[PDB]
Amino acid sequence: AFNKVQDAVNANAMALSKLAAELSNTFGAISSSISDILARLDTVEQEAQ
Amino acid sequence: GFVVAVPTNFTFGVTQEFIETTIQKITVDCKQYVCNGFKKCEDLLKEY
Amino acid sequence: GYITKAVDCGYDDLAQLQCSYESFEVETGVYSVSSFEASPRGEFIEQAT
Ligand SMILES: *[C@@H]1O[C@H](CO)[C@@H](O[C@@H]2O[C@H](CO)[C@@H](O)[C@H](O)[C@H]2NC(C)=O)[C@H](O)[C@H]1NC(C)=O
Repeated sequence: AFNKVQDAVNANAMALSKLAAELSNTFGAISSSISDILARLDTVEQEAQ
Repeated sequence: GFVVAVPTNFTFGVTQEFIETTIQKITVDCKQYVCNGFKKCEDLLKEY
Repeated sequence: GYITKAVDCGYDDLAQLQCSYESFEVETGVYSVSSFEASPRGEFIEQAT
């Protein structure tokens, strides 16, 4: 009955870490950063990445 | 006074009811499900 | 910043557990695991003349 007090604290924190970790994924693009896609490609290839 | 309808005969009636207590437990091998053991697929899955 | 410990993920089954759940502390239980072994293949070719 005490292990459910900690499992709510852990559930609160696991939701926030799955938000911040989806910003370092590239999802198959050349980079996870928009300022690098805009600096390496041209205007018709930027829109696909 | 008042009128009251009181029983003079009876039966026993049976009500049935199902309550579900469990489901089937399933574990999935995620690597074999997605990439089927191909190394070219497994390097593309690191981007997700 | 230094690598303190490593796990070869194809050595035994505790290593497959640690690499399948991606943690070093594993919290006593019964777990289903994935395969990380190489197992070099052969060839079976059969076509008609
Ligand atoms: C209460 O109702 C039941 C059923 O309506 C009565 O049982 C019947 O009794 C008669 C005479 O004994 C039989 O011929 C029938 O076959 C019975 N029916 C059934 C379904 O068993 C019962 O007599 C009633 N009780 C009173 C006090 O009226």
